[PDB]
Amino acid sequence: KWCFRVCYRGICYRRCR
Repeated sequence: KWCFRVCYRGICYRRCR
């Protein structure tokens, strides 16, 4: 269970599965 959320001007998405 690896949860890593990040938002950048070039890439904005969240990962939590």
